[PDB]
Amino acid sequence: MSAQGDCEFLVQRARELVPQDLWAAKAWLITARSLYPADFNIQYEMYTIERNAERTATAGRLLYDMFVNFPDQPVVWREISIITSALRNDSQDKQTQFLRSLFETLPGRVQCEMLLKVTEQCFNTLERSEMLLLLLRRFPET
Amino acid sequence: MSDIRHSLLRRDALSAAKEVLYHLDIYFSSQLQSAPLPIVDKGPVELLEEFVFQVPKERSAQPKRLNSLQELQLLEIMCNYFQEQTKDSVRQIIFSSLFSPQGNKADDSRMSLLGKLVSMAVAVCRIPVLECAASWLQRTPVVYCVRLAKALVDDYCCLVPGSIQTLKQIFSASPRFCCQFITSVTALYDLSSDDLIPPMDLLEMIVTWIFEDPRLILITFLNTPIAANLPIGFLELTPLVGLIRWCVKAPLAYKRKGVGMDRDSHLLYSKLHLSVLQVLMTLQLHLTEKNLYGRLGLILFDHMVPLVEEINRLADELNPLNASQEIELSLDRLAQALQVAMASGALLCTRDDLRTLCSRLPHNNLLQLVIS
Amino acid sequence: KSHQVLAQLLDTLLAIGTKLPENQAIQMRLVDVACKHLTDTSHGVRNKCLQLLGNLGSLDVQKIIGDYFSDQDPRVRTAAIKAMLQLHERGLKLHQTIYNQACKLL
Repeated sequence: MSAQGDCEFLVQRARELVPQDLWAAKAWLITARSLYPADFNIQYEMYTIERNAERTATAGRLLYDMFVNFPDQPVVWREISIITSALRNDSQDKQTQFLRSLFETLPGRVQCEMLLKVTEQCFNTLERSEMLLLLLRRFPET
Repeated sequence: MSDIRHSLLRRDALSAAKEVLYHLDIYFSSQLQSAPLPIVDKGPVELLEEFVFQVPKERSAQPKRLNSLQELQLLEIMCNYFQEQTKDSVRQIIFSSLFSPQGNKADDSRMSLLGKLVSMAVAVCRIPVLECAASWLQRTPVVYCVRLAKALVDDYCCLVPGSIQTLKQIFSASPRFCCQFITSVTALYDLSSDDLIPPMDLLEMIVTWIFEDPRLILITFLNTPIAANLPIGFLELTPLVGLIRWCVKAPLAYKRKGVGMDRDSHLLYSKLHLSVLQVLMTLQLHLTEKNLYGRLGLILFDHMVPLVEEINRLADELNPLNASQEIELSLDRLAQALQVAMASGALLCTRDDLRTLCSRLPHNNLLQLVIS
Repeated sequence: KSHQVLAQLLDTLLAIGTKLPENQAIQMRLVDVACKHLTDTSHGVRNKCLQLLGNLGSLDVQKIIGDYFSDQDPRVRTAAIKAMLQLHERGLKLHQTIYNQACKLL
């Protein structure tokens, strides 16, 4: 009803049985009111971080809301940027292609928007140059 | 009409059905535009009974030709005519007598013929008949429609091995029929017998419905407001809570009082319940900003109370040790469905309706937490 | 440049790879460079490259080895078949498509 702590406890319990009881995961991550946004940190992110088709849409729409509410998750953008340099080889091998697809599964515009935060704080010369090149490629007049 | 039925019954070798269809189309040409809903006209009911059920306006009358092969040929010709009639009037007159009462002496044979003809028409890709089948339960009795649809589904899948894929393809091509079959599936999923437990083909059909029939459910919800405890049949395709409660409690209720089929399929039943819950949550998310109205909130119409009562009846005898997990899962699934439905904004009460309904629900930690 | 030295160096690379089977990245580098020198005109170089592909390989490699069932030099063909056999012995599940290729070689 309105017991936000009970909602968080139910979300945690559903996360505990997430590998088996997937119905409670959907019912808890999509449970409005109470500690809904508080529970949308590992429940929704689990679908977002999944290797299935969920990452195509959930990560490009639900992770953006979390980033707006709290922009503290830059690991995905950094990992994608690192994998991008090494993704130009072993195309015939299935593992390299799978890793490259997992890195690039997120939308290009969403990935650039998320990595703009790292770009502003890119103290490293190589990181700053890579960020500037990515910004120029995405938008030549930026 | 007795005279028209007798006149059209002659020449059963692919000519009687054509004449009957022509006469019915001539009679109901205005009816095709006035109100082409799934209703049975008493004028062409006798013709349909005579040319298909081998029974004229009198129940004890002489059958048309020798029946059997001649009756089969007439049924095939009538199905071909109705599918190509391009009007819902003829198909509705032919098929609607199966479950919607007609108040006729020969209404039982006419109903059997209409059920066979509707099954053929669905298999003969007669889109108007399948589309009107959704409207059939909107104002006619729902129990009879559910029974007829369940019988047709069982004939397609259980009796005919491998034809279930054709039924799923038709349901994809006729989403109105697929949505109308959700209530029939829920009625046939009481877990009181082995057939009540869905098979692998039934699971595939359910997956197909979850993928496609949800759009039909949303379209129906947009067509008319979501009413709470509608007249005799709404056919809203929202029996998710009852189906989930039955499927989760299948290895418990079935074992309490066949039992082995539901007990060994605990993983399959859980997967089907999870898929149904996911489909219901997706539908609720789609029908969340849409004008789905309040008042009712969760789609129960007292079916949640019947499911809770059914679970509680078996929850005291042999459930606490053998299948306590199944009962807990059923209660949690019902509460989760209620909460997710309230998450769409339809249920404008965090604990008012919950205290009104969920207070009498059985004991479950997950369900109690979800409710409160 | 020379073919004998190239074949002997491929033998050395095979020895190093067999000395470090738990190392993965090393074996991917080794199979890549074996594929690179797999088109040499010397049958010995192709033999050693196929031996590398047989002893070392992800478990694509079957197609690469399968391509050399039609090699003009018979001993390169034997080396390719032995490489596929050694891949199978290492635990790889060969494809049914190898059956028709082997049937021609009988």
